[PDB]
Amino acid sequence: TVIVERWWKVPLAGEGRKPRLHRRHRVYKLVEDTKHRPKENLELILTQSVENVGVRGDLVSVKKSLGRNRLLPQGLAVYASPENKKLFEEEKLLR
Amino acid sequence: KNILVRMVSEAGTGFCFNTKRNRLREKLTLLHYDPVVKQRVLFVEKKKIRSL
Amino acid sequence: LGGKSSGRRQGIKKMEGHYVHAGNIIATQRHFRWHPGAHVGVGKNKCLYALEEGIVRYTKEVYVPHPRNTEAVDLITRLPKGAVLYKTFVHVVPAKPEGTFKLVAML
Amino acid sequence: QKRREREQHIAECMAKMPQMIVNWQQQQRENWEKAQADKER
Amino acid sequence: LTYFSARKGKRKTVKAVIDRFLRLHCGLWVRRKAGYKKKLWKKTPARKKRLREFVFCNKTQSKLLDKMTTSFWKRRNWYVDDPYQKYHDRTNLKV
Amino acid sequence: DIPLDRLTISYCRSVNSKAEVRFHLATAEWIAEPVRQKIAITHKNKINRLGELILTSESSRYQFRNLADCLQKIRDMITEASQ
Amino acid sequence: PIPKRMLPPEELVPYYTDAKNRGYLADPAKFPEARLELARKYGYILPDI
Amino acid sequence: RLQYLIDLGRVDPSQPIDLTQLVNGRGVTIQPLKRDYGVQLVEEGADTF
RNA sequence: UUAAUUUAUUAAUGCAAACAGUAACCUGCAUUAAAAAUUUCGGUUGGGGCGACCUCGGAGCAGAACCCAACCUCCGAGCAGUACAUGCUAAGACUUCACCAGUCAAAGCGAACCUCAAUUGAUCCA
Ligand SMILES: [Mg+2]
Ligand SMILES: [Mg+2]
Ligand SMILES: [Mg+2]
Ligand SMILES: [Mg+2]
Ligand SMILES: [Mg+2]
Repeated sequence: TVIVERWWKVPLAGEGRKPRLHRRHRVYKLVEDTKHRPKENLELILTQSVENVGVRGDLVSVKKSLGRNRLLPQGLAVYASPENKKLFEEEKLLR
Repeated sequence: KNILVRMVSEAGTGFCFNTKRNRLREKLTLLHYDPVVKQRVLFVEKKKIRSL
Repeated sequence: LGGKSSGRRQGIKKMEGHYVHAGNIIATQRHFRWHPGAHVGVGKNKCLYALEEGIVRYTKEVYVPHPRNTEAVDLITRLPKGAVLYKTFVHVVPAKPEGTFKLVAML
Repeated sequence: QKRREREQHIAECMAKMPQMIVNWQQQQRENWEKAQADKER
Repeated sequence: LTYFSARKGKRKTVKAVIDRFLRLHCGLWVRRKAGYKKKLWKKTPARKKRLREFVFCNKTQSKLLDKMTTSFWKRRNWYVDDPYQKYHDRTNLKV
Repeated sequence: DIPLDRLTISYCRSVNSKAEVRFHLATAEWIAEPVRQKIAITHKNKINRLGELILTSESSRYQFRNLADCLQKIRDMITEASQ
Repeated sequence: PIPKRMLPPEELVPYYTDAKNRGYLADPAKFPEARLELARKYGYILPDI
Repeated sequence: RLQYLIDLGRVDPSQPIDLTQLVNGRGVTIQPLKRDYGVQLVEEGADTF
């Protein structure tokens, strides 16, 4: 994904009006890319003990690739949704 | 041969004036009038500002 | 090749008998085609100007240079023993008197 | 505050100065002397 | 100078003039002398002084400027403490 | 200080108007005796043959301003007399 | 509906909070003092209102 | 100007002189577009008031 | 094209992004190439070309208030030196035939007790 700042300034047109645009408003200047960004980490609840990377029942911050192409498809983990979190807590308590 | 230089007053700070001096010789110190202070005061050379 | 310089527009700006106010330039020159006389000044160009309100007059007056100015002195020394140099001088002859006493009040 | 600070600085400078000027004068004199000496040689 | 604009069909102002000059209500045009913030070292003090003054434009120049602007820049403006306010109106003329 | 029933103010338009403020100096009880004496000594030029300290002022087009100026003058004089 | 008017923006606030220019947010204890001062300056007597 | 208005009947000094009243009288025409911020009282008829 | 500005196309690379593991194919940003693409080709001139010149100043033509040309005749300049009140301001003038640029300058307030012929360059931008 590319974020593209618009050079040349759209001249500001009303509440309920489209602002017509010019072939110089078509000129852009890319401010940032979503790529070339600090890689973030995703939260997952583990349904199974995995190696040293996760303890069963616990909520861990994983590398996103690992989450998306291994853990989630293989039923080894689930998203940090508030829904199932409660359930997991309950399970822990029971244990 | 000659350098342009800025000269900064010690008393009556903020007032700077531009003068000539030969490139080969000493950093310049000079008595000169500050219209802020309204008295003559020593200026000291600081930063050359083009050479010629 | 060479230079083609514009005309300099120098010369007399005010002639004898003209009414010339303080500040009016009287004559502009390079070198002294005229010299400053009574109530007439000299700018850095050698340009002559009126120092008071009045009338311009021209006169041929005996010229004595300043002692400190060397070249003139030398010239003077060179001249024979009954010679006097002479030069043209521009004067303003002032018209309106500087002062008039007026009655302010009876105290 | 701004007015005070700059003003204070200025005052300080003024206080300093009288002797600074003297020093400068002395330096100038010294320089002159040196020049004279050089000329003599 | 766009005697008729595209959308409104009104005359436009050449904004250069507006940037550079001050129209007094009497219709004098005041300008900063050119070459006044430049090469001030080589210039003699008198020259500097001359260059730091404002100046009134020639009649022809004034006329040109009037043509170049719209009637908005010629209106009476009652500013609180504009330093030029006293020069807008003219006193004691005679031909 | 300066109660205005003591003073004699007279106007004169001529744009610059003129406001003649005037009063008998020696008999003015509102001015102190030594102060009065001092005033007499100093501003004798302003005082009339009759014995009235006249100090007119002209500067503004409105007479009020002139009057104010005149008033201020008296105050200034008093101050001077004091020290 | 008839709206509520807004206050001085920023640099008009010191104007209208002083009683020497009869400001509508200025403290009315000082108004009389101001009046007195004015009277002292420009002659004439304050008519008691 | 104010004095004149008073004399002429328009602008009643028995009521308060608000901007609105003045406008009604048609002493002071003002225009919010072109950024007028109301009337300013001026010294021009200082005496003879 | 070995004139300028560009590389959006193709070119490989390089770094990201995607990837896998263990003790390639695609997108984004950089790179230098190839290929192209916009583009313009100043004036004076005894036709044009070639050669020379193109701004400023002094002298002659232009003999006596200014002004006055030529690819007419002759000199030069594109700086120095001294200061560091080459501080502030200000009546009144001159002006290179417009404008822009230049010049002179009484008084006043501050202080003491400029030389030089030419010696330079607007606006916007930095
Ligand atoms: Mg609308
Ligand atoms: Mg040609
Ligand atoms: Mg030929
Ligand atoms: Mg001319
Ligand atoms: Mg003087």
